[PDB]
Amino acid sequence: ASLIYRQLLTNSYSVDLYDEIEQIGSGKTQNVTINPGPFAQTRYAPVNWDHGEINDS
Amino acid sequence: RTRTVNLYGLPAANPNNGNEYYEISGRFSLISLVPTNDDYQTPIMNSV
Repeated sequence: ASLIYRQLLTNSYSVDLYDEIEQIGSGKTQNVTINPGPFAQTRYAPVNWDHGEINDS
Repeated sequence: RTRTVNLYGLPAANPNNGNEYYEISGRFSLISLVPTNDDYQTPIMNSV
């Protein structure tokens, strides 16, 4: 059971290796592509307000 | 000073009657169809 202390001290180099893991995995580019769901969006339209038809003569 | 007298209506000669505007008040009920979500369709980490 004392072997755990020896293993930790011996394998401590994996700490620096893990530091490299994380601090270059952050450097590497990742992009979680959140979707649009199966249900699709849509806006009304380009709508502009104006005065209606005028009865000229 | 003319024939046509005592007729019911409103001619176009001077409808403003010297008033800047004719005003009307009322209530306005609209039942439009919004595009608004229901707080679903939004990513799982939608939070502080």
